[PDB]
Amino acid sequence: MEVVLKFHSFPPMPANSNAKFVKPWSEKVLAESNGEIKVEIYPAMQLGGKPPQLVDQVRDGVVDIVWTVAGYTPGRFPHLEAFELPFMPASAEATSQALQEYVDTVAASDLKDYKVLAVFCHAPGKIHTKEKVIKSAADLNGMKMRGPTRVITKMLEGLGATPVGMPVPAVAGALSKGVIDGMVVPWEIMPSFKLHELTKAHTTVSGSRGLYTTPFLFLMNKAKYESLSDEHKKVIDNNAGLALAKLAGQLWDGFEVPARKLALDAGGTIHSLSGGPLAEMKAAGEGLEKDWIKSANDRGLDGAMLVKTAKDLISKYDK
Ligand SMILES: [Br-]
Ligand SMILES: [Br-]
Ligand SMILES: [Br-]
Repeated sequence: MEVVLKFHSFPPMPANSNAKFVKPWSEKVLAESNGEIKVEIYPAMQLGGKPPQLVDQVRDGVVDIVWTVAGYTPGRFPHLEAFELPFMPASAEATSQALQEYVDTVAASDLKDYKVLAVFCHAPGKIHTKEKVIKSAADLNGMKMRGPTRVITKMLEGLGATPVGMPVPAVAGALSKGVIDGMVVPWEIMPSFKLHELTKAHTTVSGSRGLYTTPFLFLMNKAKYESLSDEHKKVIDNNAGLALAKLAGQLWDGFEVPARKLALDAGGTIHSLSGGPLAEMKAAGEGLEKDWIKSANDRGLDGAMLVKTAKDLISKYDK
């Protein structure tokens, strides 16, 4: 029997998460169910609401599937904050597998009200400004810098910037209107919003750990999943879990390449921190890590254990 699943997300249709992740995912699900499981894709919040509401919509069955950024709803998924800490991430391939095993084990309570398809992340984000090259933390002093989540905006404050939080569709307008001077994002999301034309100076870090990442949630309504036939359940589950997280991370590592090329072809510079400037950023990061452990403790979680577990899972998959 045929079944229609409503997918909802915030980026426009050409963004990688839609065109190069959810669309081919839905095509595989269609092929492997012999045309029976039909995902209808609604990008750009085309079923109503604002990006932070995607988790409520999928939890309550307003829609059947969403892709979103966990930290767009602050405090709702506290375990996952550990993966947002400064200099936590390796490749998206390694860090996404770590995220999924984390969610399958010690962080499972965060997502108990949902059917998890995968939890994964982008390649470590970069620092973008209109024109000023960021050579060290001091260059961020007085700069109004966007981050995706409260953890990441606190990283930015710890580096000396004036933090501003917002979902990514708001960034281009905030840049054009002077609300922000720059932002952190991975390369891959930028062309969908013309962000590589609005910022020409870009900074990354050298070494084995990137600046930050933020967890993505790819989720299905639990009641809808439970209503599927055993046969349809197996198609979904064959396209879910650790193998999907790994594939997603591999995809997101690759997405950086064409997007970086667009940004440099548009006249951008890319500078990589090392040495003293990098060490200074990492030392600042350690402070936010310590503060996060306290914050996790105060919310009833073993912050120190969670940070160790995250780090050990990232190294486990860093092959
Ligand atoms: Br600037
Ligand atoms: Br928005
Ligand atoms: Br780069």
